[PDB]
Amino acid sequence: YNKTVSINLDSRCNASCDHCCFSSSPTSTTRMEKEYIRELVTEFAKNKTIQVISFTGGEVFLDYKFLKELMEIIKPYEKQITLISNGFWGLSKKKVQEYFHDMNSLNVIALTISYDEYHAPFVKSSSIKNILEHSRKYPDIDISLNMAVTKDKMSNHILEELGDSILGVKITKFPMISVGAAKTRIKQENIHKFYSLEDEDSLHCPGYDIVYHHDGEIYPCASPAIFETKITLREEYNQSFERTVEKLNSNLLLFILRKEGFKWFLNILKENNKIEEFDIPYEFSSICGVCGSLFNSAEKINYFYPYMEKYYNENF
Amino acid sequence: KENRWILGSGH
Ligand SMILES: Nc1ncnc2c1ncn2[C@@H]1O[C@H](CSCC[C@H](N)C(=O)O)[C@@H](O)[C@H]1O
Ligand code: SF4
Ligand code: SF4
Repeated sequence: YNKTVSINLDSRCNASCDHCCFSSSPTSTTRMEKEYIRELVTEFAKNKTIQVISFTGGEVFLDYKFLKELMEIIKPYEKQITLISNGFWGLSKKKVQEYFHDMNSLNVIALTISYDEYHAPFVKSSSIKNILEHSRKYPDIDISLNMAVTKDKMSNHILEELGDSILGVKITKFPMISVGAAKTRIKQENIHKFYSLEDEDSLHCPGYDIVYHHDGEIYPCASPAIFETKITLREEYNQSFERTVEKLNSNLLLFILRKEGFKWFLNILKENNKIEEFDIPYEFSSICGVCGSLFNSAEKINYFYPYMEKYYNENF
Repeated sequence: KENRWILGSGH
C-alpha cells in the first residue's frame, strides 16, 4: 500500500451539499497548516516508492494558487497526480483552458468531476459541460463524472441536461454513506440498501489506500465512512511515510479485517449480544457502512482488543 | 471503488 498517497487539502468548499461526508461549506475551518502540507507534498515527491499523489477536500480548486504551487513541487520528481472537483471553475471557458493547460503540463493523469442534484444548487450545469467538452482536447487525462444519488434524487435530469458533453466520459452513480451531512439532512428511507447483516460473506474491504486527512489524522482508505472511525495511522506530528506504511502493515485490526472480513467482527458482536448496544444498522448502502458502525468510537475498537489478542497468539 | 471514493482515479 505504498505506491499511492492522498492529501485532503481543506474542509472549506464553495458548496454546502446536503450529503457531504465532511459537512464542507464556505465556513468550514478544519484543515492542516499550509506549510505542513508543503512539507508532506515535498516528502511524497522525494519518496522513491510513491507513484501517484491525489488531492481532495473540500474543494481543491478553491485556492488554486496553492494547488498549483503543490503540483509544481512534485513536477521535478515526475510523480503522477489525480484531482477531484465540483467544477465550480468551469463557468469560464478561458479559466477551463488555463486549468487544463496546467494539469497537462503538471502530470495530472485523472480528473474526477462530481455533479448531481446535491451539487446542482451550487454549480451550474453549463460549468460542468465546459469542463467535460474541453477535456476532449486532453485525451491523456482520464475524465470521470461521479454522481451521488438517493431514491428521491436519482440525477436522471442532470444527465439529460448535460447533453452531448458527457459523451466518452465514465459516469458512476453511487449511493450515500450515512456520515456527515447525510446523517441528518437526508431521510434514511431515501438511502439505497443493498446489503444486510446476514450476507456477511460479501462484506470484504476492497483494499487500503493511505489518506492524510484535513483533521490532521491518517486513514487507511478514502471511503467517506472511514473519517467517522477512530482508526488512525498517526502517532506523532512529524511522521514519515515509511512509518505510516509500517503502521498500516502492522495494524492488527486492519490485518484481521483484510484476512477475515467484517464477519469476524460481526460474529463477535452477535455472540456477545452487542449488535443493539453498538447501534449496528441492519441494512446498508455499501460494505463501508458496516466499517463505520463497527469502529466509530474508541469503546468499539477497544472492545475487540482481547479477541484480536487471542487471534494473534493462535495464528502467527 | 470504495477505497478511493473521495479521490480522482485513472481508468
Ligand atoms: N455521504 C457521502 N456518501 C457518498 N459519497 C459522498 C458523500 N459525501 C461526499 N461524497 C462524494 O465524495 C466525493 C468527493 S467530496 C470532495 C471533492 C469535491 N468537493 C467533490 O465534490 O467532488 C464527491 O464525489 C462527493 O459527492
Ligand atoms: S460533496 Fe464536494 S462540493 Fe459538495 S460540499 Fe462536500 S466537498 Fe463541497
Ligand atoms: S471504510 Fe472500511 S471497508 Fe470501506 S474502504 Fe475503508 S477500510 Fe475498506
